[PDB]
Order: sequence, then C-alpha cells, then structure tokens
Amino acid sequence: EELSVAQKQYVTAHGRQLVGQGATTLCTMKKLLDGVNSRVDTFEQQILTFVNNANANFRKISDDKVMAASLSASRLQEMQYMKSLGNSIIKYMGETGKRAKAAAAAASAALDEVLKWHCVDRTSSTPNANCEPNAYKRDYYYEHSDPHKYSILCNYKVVSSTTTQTTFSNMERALEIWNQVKPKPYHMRVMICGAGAPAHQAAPAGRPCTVLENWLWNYRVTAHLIAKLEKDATLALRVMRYSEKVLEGDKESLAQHEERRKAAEARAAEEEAKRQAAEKAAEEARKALEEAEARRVAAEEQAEARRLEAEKAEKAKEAGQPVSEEKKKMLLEAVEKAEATEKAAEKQAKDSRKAFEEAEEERVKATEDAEAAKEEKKDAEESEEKLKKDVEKLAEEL
Repeated sequence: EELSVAQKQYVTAHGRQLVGQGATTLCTMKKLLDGVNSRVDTFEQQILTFVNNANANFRKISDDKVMAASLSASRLQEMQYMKSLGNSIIKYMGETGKRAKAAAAAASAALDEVLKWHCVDRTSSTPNANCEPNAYKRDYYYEHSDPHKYSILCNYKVVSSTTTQTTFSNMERALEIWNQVKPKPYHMRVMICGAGAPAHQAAPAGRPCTVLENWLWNYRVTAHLIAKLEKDATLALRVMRYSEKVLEGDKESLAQHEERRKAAEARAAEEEAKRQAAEKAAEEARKALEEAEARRVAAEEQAEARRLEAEKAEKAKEAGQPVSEEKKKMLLEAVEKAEATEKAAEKQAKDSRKAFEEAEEERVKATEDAEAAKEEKKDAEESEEKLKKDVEKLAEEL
C-alpha cells in the first residue's frame, strides 16, 4: 500500500464526493496563502523598527560615560547578548521572508490548478463525478456567470473572515479542517485516477477521485516560515523592551511607573472601545450582505421563472397553437418587471460586499491597534508591580 495522495488521485471511498464545505476550506487556504506577501512585508518592517530602536539605545548606553562605568560584569554580558540576539533576527530575516513568499506562490499556483480543473471533466465543458454541485456554486454574486463554470471561483465563495488572516494558528486549523472533510481514498484496491494508464490499476470512468495535494508541502513550509516570523517578531520586541529598561536608569519606583500605567489603561480602554465598536459594526455589515445575497437569489429565481413561462408560450406558438395577444404582452411585461428587480438586487448584493469588505478591514486595523495597547498596558503592569514588590519587601525585613 503506502498510498500517497500528494502526487496521485484515487477513487474516493464510499463514493465520497467533494462536498460544498470542502471547497470552502480549500478557498480559505487559498486566501490564507494570498495574504502571505502582505504579512511578510509588514512583518519585516515591524521587526526592523524594534531592532533599530533597541540598538539606538545601545548606542546611548555605551555613549553614556556614567552608565558604561556603573555597569556590572554580569549585566553587561547579557546586555551585549540581547543586543547580539536581536541582530541575529535581522541578519537571517531577509531570506526567511524571501523563502516564505516563494513557497506561498508555489502552493497558490498548485491550489489554483486544483480549484480550476478538479470538478471539470476534460474528456460547454461539463462536470465530472468528483464534486457536489455546491463545490462550484457562486455563493456570492458573479456577473459574467458562463465560459468558466464548474471551476471553484474562490473570491466568489468565501469573503475576508477572522480565519482568513494569514497567521500560523489560522493556517494550522485550516489544514486540519481540510483533512477533516476531504474526500478520502479507497484503501483496499489501489485505483489510480488520471489517464496516465497505470494499466493494472486504471480507474474506470465515472467514479469520484480524490484531490491532488502537491501544494501540501509548500503549504506547510509557508505556514512554518510565517510562524517563525511571528516568533521572531515577539523576540525582537523583548529586546527593545529590555533595552528601554536598561537605558532608563530605573527611576520613579512608582511616580512615573504608575503614571505610564495609569495612561496605559486609558489608551487600552479607548482602543478597546474603538475596537469593539468597529467589531460589532463589521457584524452588522455581515448580516447586510447575507440579507442582500438572499434577495439576489430570490430575484434571480423569480426572474428565471418568468422567462421560462414566456419561453413555454413561444414553444406553443411554434407548435401551431398560439397564446393571445394580452397573454403574450403579460409575459413580456412580467419578465421586464422581474428583470428590473433582478438587476437591482444583484447591484445591492454587489455593494453590500463592498460594505462588509471595507468594514472588515477596519476591524483588522482596530484589533491590531487594540493589541498594541494591550502590550503597553502589560509592560507597565509588569515594570510597576514587580518593582512594587521590591519596595514592599524592603519594609518587610524590619
């Protein structure tokens, strides 16, 4: 056995087709890989900002004639360890970001080939037996919908969600859900699909075949390098936080440490209120897009019904027995009335998506800023309270 679905397709066990949610999970991975270039580019700038601030502090602690001579033997060692540790980040960060963008593109290219041609029989291109109808259904509005049908158009299936942000955690769960719902091969008769003629084990026409996974290796590499950037980015901030506490002479046991903390709470609450306001409002736009898409389907159903009734009259007309003039006028007027509502509903669902996408992005920026406030609050909560334990313990030994 030792079956490998990475480079071969197999007849799915129990006739298991690719379900609707299976395409959904695939499209989230495609959207996860797309944001890698944006994620890496914004990561490098944030890591570089930290290691520049910290090293500038180290160009003041050395340049300070009082701080250098009052340093201890043991603290200078780790201080130059921390400075050298952060430089290690910047030095090897460039090829980490180069290898992550390229690995994402190799997976994105391979996934797009799967999304475009898995359900499409390649014997008006027709569907094969691999997919349920849901798998290639335009879930959101798509003008110009025929030439490429039965291909899974991802940016008309899934929109920017919480789980569509390029992070290791989000990428980790997406792969697990895909393995949860993927079509699973048959493990008792090795039945290789694809007309490469394995001869002894060629799969006969008309059975569901599993999804090829050549992107799978590049997906893991992409996610692992994203994980390294997040880990490296947090390590860089610790170097900067370390440098400030060493550059600062550790003054104002609680005078300025409570002052920073009292202010830290103010920004933390304000940004959280700013974050929670845009968070709730983004969910309002989410309802208004589903509320508008549901009407789009209702109008498109109603519009399709009137033109079939009108067509049935024409077939009767060619069949000798015609319908009256008023009946002929009624059907065309009903179609016009049903087409007007149809074309106005899809316009409404076209704009509602623009509303959510803009409102969703404002959620992201609000959450990112509200997380920067949370760190500063927890930096002041540590620098002050841990210091407060030393002043309290002074009075204790008495």
